[PDB]
Order: sequence, then structure tokens, then C-alpha cells
Amino acid sequence: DFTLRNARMDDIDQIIKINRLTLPENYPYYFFVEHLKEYGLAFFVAIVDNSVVGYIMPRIEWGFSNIKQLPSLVRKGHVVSIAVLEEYRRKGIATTLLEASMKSMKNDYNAEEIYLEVRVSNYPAIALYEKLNFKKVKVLKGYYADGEDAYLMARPL
Ligand SMILES: CC(C)(COP(=O)(O)OP(=O)(O)OC[C@H]1O[C@@H](n2cnc3c(N)ncnc32)[C@H](O)[C@@H]1OP(=O)(O)O)[C@@H](O)C(=O)NCCC(=O)NCCS
Ligand SMILES: [Ca+2]
Repeated sequence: DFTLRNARMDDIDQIIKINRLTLPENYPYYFFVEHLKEYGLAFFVAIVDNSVVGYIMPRIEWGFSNIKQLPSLVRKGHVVSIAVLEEYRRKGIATTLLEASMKSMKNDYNAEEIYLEVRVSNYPAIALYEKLNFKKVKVLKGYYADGEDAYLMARPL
């Protein structure tokens, strides 16, 4: 079984190794630290036997909505990064990480929408997001360094 709690500074090293094992977008140590410092309340880790086995890293923004059609300014939650170690997948961890972060984005940061980018090839991630009622808003052509497209996926809070 797993539990969830807010990320702390001491977790960063484990988070980074998870990032590097599971994702190609490998952010530097200081990048993790700044997100923890500025958006900590919405930054969670999943824990098994006092080891970190997954995390979600958020960013809180203010700007044009990508749900509304003509220009409207809103507070937005952005999922910068989420990952769960291979051995611990299909247990609801990502789902609960997203729920916790969304609730914080709404209650702590007054966000009224959450969005993210996902590789169009990333079948498991897209499945998860759609189950949580994210909608594909647009395709960000060539969004990744290799040229791969991303879906921008979003939902209101
Ligand atoms: C995507 C990822 C975070 C999901 O983690 P997870 O803890 O296994 O997700 P959950 O257990 O909460 O699954 C939630 C639901 O999403 C869907 N889903 C998750 N993984 C799936 C997969 N491998 N194939 C099909 N559907 C999947 C399922 O509907 C699942 O519900 P179910 O188990 O009852 O069928 C995980 O696979 C991962 O760390 N991938 C690599 C990193 C990554 O791609 N991050 C996302 C970049 S935007
Ligand atoms: Ca992806």
C-alpha cells in the first residue's frame, strides 16, 4: 500500500532519480527546488515503505484560458511533471496524485482550470487523463525536442 504527502526538500534526490528513470525531460536540481518553494502546497509524493515511488510537480499561473474561446484571464494550474515507478503502476497512484494536486490548486491557489501537455504517443498517460475528464484542447505540433506532437489537455476545476 502507499500513502501521499507534500514533497519536502529531502525528497528531491529521489524525485530526480524517478524523473531520470521514467521521463526524457530531465530538469536540473534547482528547477525542482524552485517549484517546491513556490508551489509547494500542490507538490505531492507517493510513499511506499518510506521510499518515494512517484510525484507530481505543479506550477500556478495567471493568464489567458485555454478552455474559453475568446480572451479571458484566469488562474491556471499547470502539471509540469508526473511519474510513477514501473513496479508501482496500475495502483491508483497517479490518479490520487492528480486529485491531491488539483484540490490544492483549487483551494490554496484559486485556480479554475488545470492543464498539461502529453506526448501523442503516450497512451497510458492519455488514458489516465481522459478518465479524470481532461479534454484534448489542441495539438501542440512539434512540441517536443524530437519534433513529436503533444496534446494540450485541460479541464475546469
Ligand atoms: C502515466 C503514469 C503516471 C500513470 O501512473 P499510474 O499510477 O500507473 O496510473 P493509475 O494507477 O492511477 O491509473 C489510472 C487509470 O489510468 C489508465 N491507465 C494507466 N496506465 C495505463 C496503461 N498502462 N494502459 C492503459 N491505461 C492505463 C487506467 O484506466 C487506470 O485505471 P485502471 O488501472 O483501473 O485500468 C505512469 O504510467 C508513468 O509514471 N508513466 C511514465 C511517466 C509519464 O509518462 N508521465 C506522464 C507524462 S505527461
Ligand atoms: Ca509525455
